[PDB]
Amino acid sequence: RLELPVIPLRNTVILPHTTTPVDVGRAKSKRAVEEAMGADRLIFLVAQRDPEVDDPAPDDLYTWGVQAVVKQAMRLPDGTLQVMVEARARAQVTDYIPGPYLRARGEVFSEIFPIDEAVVRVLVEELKEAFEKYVANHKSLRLDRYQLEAVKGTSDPAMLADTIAYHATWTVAEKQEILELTDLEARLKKVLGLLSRDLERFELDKRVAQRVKEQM
Amino acid sequence: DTNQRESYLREQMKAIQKELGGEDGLSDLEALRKKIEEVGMPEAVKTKALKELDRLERMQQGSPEATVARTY
Repeated sequence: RLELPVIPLRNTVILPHTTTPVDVGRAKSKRAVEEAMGADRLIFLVAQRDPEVDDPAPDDLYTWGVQAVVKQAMRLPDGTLQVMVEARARAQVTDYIPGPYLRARGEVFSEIFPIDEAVVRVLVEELKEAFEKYVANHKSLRLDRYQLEAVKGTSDPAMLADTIAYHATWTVAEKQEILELTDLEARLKKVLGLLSRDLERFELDKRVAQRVKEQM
Repeated sequence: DTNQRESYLREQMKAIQKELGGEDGLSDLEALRKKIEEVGMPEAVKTKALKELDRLERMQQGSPEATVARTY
């Protein structure tokens, strides 16, 4: 168990082996994130219910805590503490002792590692082409294709899959229930089913719009 | 704008009662053509069944005469 300070990200729980942008712009969080980098760069990124809350509360955090490590020692000035991070391991929650700081329990080192490269690579590439056609399909809610810098620059399917999945947006509780899936294949089929269901909800919106048209 | 947004809003009410709306006058629509033959062979009830057969065929949520023919 590792006892580390809590630094929040908005609504996106970091997937295993993810190097994500950071938007921490709270004066009450700069000391905690500097002590997190002062603790040999071991940091928890527990998801928050609010977009960017000022102070933690005993009943205002999401159910997943997770180990992370910080890639750089400096912060990009953009109004927040834009620092480059990395997914070190995974963690869990047992019980809250309220503070501040709210002391959080920890776990042993846990990530995803590739064990197969034929069926895994075919499923990752199927989710990759479905992600390309989904970026072409999520233009109804305006998803850009600057994500192709990251989902194509990488080559390892274990991080290709999580780079495909983190570049989209869905509910937070689904992320809490998809990072319970340590094996990557169930994560692949859950993300591909999410993309297919987004296509189906696009078709359902078009069907009810067609009924509105013939009701006219 | 209040009047015409009310009109288009109940028009989307009709449309969601029609595409994804299974509980409407379309619910009994199959029972109608299923039971036109169980109307009696005397002319009194047979004639009125056949005259409601075509008067019913319009939309059962928005069209006025189609709802009375639908229920009848």
